[PDB]
Amino acid sequence: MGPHSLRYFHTAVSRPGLGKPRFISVGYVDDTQFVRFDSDAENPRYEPRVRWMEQVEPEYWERNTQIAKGNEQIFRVNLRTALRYYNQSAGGSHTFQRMYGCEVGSDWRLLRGYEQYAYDGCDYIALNEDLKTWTAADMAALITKHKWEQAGDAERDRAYLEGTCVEWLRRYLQLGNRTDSPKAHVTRHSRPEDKVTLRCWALGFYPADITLTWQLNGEELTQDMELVETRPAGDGTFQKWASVVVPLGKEQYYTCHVYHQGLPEPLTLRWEP
Amino acid sequence: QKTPQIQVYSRHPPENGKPNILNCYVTQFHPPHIEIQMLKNGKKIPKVEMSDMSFSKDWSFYILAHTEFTPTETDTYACRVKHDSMAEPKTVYWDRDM
Amino acid sequence: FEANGNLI
Ligand SMILES: [Cl-]
Ligand SMILES: [Cl-]
Repeated sequence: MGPHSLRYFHTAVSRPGLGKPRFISVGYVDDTQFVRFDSDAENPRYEPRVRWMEQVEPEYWERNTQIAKGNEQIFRVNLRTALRYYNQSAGGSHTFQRMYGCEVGSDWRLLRGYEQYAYDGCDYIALNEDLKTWTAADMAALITKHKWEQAGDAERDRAYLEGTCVEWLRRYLQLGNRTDSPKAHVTRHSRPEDKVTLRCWALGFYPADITLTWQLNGEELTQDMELVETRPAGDGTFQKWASVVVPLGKEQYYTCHVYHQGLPEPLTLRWEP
Repeated sequence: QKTPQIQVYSRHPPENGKPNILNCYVTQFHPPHIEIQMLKNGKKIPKVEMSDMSFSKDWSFYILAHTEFTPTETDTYACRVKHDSMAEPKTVYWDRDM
Repeated sequence: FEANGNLI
């Protein structure tokens, strides 16, 4: 289609005394999980997590298994290095994380690339939007920025995201055999005072990118909306709600607006018995 | 250490006596170790299909527990979550009237 | 198709 993405999520969690770290990679095309590696098996393999990946040749799985084990090893070494860099005692449990990936528009060129790491759940180092320079999050990471600049690592990470990532994204999207439009309702709820909550629901939509906004008299709100982050419904679709507090009797001065890739035009709706 | 937020909800608007997916979405936590508990008037629900874990731009972890279930007027549901950031299990009941 | 990480 038009806007698409391929993203990988890497996590290692150490456990001194018990064994080597547990390392996991999870891949997503758009908002759908499609592959996974988990080092906590005897002979762990790169595996499909969707129907349209199950017919892919063995060589793809083998190659990505070896790349995943290499990443396991990198994460194991980085966890040790990070203990030194942050002057931490041994014996505790720690995490190392990486997220990378690409977004493309309709032309198949890279719109936006990502390459960033975290230690114990905190920013460590990230490739900037230019895919040319790094931002170190603290003094500890400043040495990594220096090493990676001297080695020219941004160029290689750049080349991956501009080439391999975007091209395999294109391949994955030809696999198998589409957008799910949201269905919206507005519910009304009582409160102690002479006011009422209007909750605007969007259900059954894919992909997850959506915009729910309320308006008063066709203009921007003065109050702040309450909302929940977009969330999986358990069948590969997503839901969201946004809400507003309004005077009892003035409900219909407020309108909910829903923007989604699937819709021909935005939905407009207001409370209605 | 980040505290897990918990959301409990169905796929479709809940109708008493109609097939539906209950969902317990546990998010924004760290470290990743977690045992999540889907319940029904206190008792455990067997064979709760777990999603794989992942994480957001602020690095904290996300996971979805979800089962099939037939809602009723009397029956309640909840999610108690076991995590290292808390003292004791944090409980969020299914607000269906929501 | 996955990329190699880097050593910090
Ligand atoms: Cl190790
Ligand atoms: Cl307002």
